[PDB]
Amino acid sequence: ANLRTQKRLAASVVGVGKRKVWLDPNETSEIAQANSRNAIRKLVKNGTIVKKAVTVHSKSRT
Amino acid sequence: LKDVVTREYTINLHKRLHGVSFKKRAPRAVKEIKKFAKLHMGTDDVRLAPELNQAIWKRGVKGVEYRLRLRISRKRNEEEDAKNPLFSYVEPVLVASAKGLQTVVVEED
Amino acid sequence: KDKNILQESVLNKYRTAGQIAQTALKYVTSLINDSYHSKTTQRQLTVPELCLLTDSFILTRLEQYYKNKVNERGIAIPTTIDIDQISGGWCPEIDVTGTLRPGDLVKITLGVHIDGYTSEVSHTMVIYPVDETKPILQPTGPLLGGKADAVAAAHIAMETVVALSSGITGQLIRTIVDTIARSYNCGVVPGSRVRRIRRFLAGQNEGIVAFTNVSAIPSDDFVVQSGEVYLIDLKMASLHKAGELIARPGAYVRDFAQTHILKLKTSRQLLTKIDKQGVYPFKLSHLKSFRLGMSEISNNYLCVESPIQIATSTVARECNTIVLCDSSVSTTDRPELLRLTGGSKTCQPSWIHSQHELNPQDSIVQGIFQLAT
Amino acid sequence: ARYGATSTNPAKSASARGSYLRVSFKNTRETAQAINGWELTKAQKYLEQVLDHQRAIPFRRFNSSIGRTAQGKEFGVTKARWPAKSVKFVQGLLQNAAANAEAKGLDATKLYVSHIQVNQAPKQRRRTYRAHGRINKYESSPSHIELVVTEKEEAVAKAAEKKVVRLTSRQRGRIAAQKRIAA
RNA sequence: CGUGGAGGUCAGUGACGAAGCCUAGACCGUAAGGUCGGGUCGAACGGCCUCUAGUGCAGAUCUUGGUGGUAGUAGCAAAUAUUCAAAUGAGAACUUUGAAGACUGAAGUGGGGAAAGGUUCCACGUCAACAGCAGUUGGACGUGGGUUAGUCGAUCCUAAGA
Repeated sequence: ANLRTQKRLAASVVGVGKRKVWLDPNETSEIAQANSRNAIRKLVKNGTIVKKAVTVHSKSRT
Repeated sequence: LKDVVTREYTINLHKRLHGVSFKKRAPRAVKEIKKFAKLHMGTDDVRLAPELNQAIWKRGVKGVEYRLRLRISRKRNEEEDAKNPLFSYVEPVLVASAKGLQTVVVEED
Repeated sequence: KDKNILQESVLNKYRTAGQIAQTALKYVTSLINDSYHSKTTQRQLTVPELCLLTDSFILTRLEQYYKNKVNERGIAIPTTIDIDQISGGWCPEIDVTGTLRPGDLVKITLGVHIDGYTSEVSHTMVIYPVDETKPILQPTGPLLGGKADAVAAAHIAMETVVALSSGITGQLIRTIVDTIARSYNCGVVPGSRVRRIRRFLAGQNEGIVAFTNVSAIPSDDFVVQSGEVYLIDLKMASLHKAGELIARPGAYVRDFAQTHILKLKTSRQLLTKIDKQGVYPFKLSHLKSFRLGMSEISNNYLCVESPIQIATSTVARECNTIVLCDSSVSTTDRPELLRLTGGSKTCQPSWIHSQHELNPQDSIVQGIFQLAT
Repeated sequence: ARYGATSTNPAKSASARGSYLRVSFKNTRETAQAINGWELTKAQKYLEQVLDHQRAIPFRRFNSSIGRTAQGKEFGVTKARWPAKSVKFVQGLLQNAAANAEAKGLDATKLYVSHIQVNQAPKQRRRTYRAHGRINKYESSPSHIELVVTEKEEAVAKAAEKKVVRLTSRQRGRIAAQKRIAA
């Protein structure tokens, strides 16, 4: 069930890295069947792949 | 019988440190949580939770502030098991400090 | 399970589908004529034109019934025209055609479905020249020889099967067919299967087999019960070991059971399109992109092919759909079968002349004559 | 093929191998020498005891740089170990063997294992990679473990012989002179 | 005296089992040895009288190949850290997915070229050897596909040089 390809393939879409994406262990019968970029960009507007909270750097102290 | 009784035991995962590296505290916890469950409930094969692991790894390896409040819920196990069906399930909750608390019997209400 | 296991409405749906199947098949038979004859009319008949016509006809008629009804109707099996040797499933793509030639033996097989209920029919006949040039030359003359022998044998088989209903075993049908076929000296094509139709399901595991010792063991004996539907198929050969010489499939069905994630976009799109279809069996003729898409799907087994098989010099077929049920009259309940196919299936017995006939006199044959009569 | 020394009737015996697996051959030898005396079911319940590490077979042969154990006052030698991974291979030889005697018409309740054989599995093209000149072979040795069950004691019958002894003429007259006094 | 080999002879022996190996089986001889039996094995064998000399064997740091004691041994310490859950499986501390806790802090294990290499990249499938523990993943193995150019290069020209 190696899905390192699908994650790396997401970096060749726009510019999203391989640690900002968010999948789901629930729908494991959908990701395994769709082992390509054919059903990735459509799994965003429906509510499947997000980013949410990300640790960043502020300059408010500056 | 299966009993199935939800209880809240007193156990802190921050002070129990003696001659153990601070990067290998987790293997000690394996022989601690399963031991704490065997001492009270009485089981070996204990399945935890994704949110359960976050309770230990709060803000660092020793992110545990003071005295926490864990809630072990003994349930039944099927799906053709090999060990005891009466496993343990710790339910982490929000708690600042445990003062004057020893145990809480949680029913169905 | 299925509540409302049987419904009056269900019966109606089959009957209506059957009526259309019957009409369409009659229409095609009328159309079938020699190429030269068709030329006089300023028309052309080939394996493709009839197929196209018949499929269109089924769509149109279905459209009339339950049209726009919260469901689906249409073509259960695409129209297929075999020829003398060719056993079945010949529905050519536009890209080799087959021109009808006087004296050819033709088998037309088609199916219609209303809301998933399927009515399938088949028929065999010989081709004759235009009436106008020939005036009742063909009616005066009968068909004789092997053609007559096979056709009669197939028909009789069909008649035997109709008789042979709840409380009977599939095996009895198989045995009878062998006896009847042998009477001419014909043989039923090995390992063919009849199905026990359900809604949205042409295939049915329960089946009656035409079978070598080998398939006898894998075949499953079964007893027919009330409220069961069958599509009895009878294929007979003057020669009965069919083979896939080399012909392009053309007929395919989607297999619900298997699922695969197909790599190509074209294939994915094809898969989606096919799912939309309504009947399991569609023809490719429904062109370009399809060829590519079919390849991947078939490989995966998403689609199941209906191959065309052949017997050179030497096949006749009759297929009808029957509904079996329990009727109660005179305080007695007995199974009775109703034949949906109708006129389409029928053939004129007078046309065929055969040297041989079933002969009840010998110990082997006796009883068949009575069964037929 | 054949087998080892036929101490009992081969017609009423079952066996099984376990080669090309993993665990070596002398490692399962020590537990094969201590099993010579058990009664079938004494080894089946022993399998679970190993995973929990409760009983260790006295590794009496292998002593050099072999650490002791607390489990030593069971038999004698305090140098013993636990055949952990061997358990999954021991059961391979067993269980199936009980089914082999089932077709023959026997029962696996009296046929205890006493004659167990173990050899040395073959080698392949294996070469080491050390300090150039210190390269000979990487080849080792898996296993060829096979155990043969044996029925219990059934009608021993020592059958004392007549014991022929060269008697003399002055001996037959001596014994006859004693039976006329005491007897 | 024994072994290998050639010629001649007892017009020998030979699936009623040759020759070779083992034999806590026996007889004869001071020493070199041979014959018989059993087991294994199933194809051409042995003695005497001659000839031929690359025939016999504890060591030349002898040559090549294979196998022990040591030994179920030493070693398995450059580089902060593992643990929990889910899917698959007979089998998981380590591959995949998600979350938490961290290392390296564009002078890094980044992202683009030349040289070497020419199917080690991508997809699918598999776990008998190798991959010095494990490892369903992989740079192991088998079955396929991709190679598209008026323009960034090269080819053309020149110094050194041949």
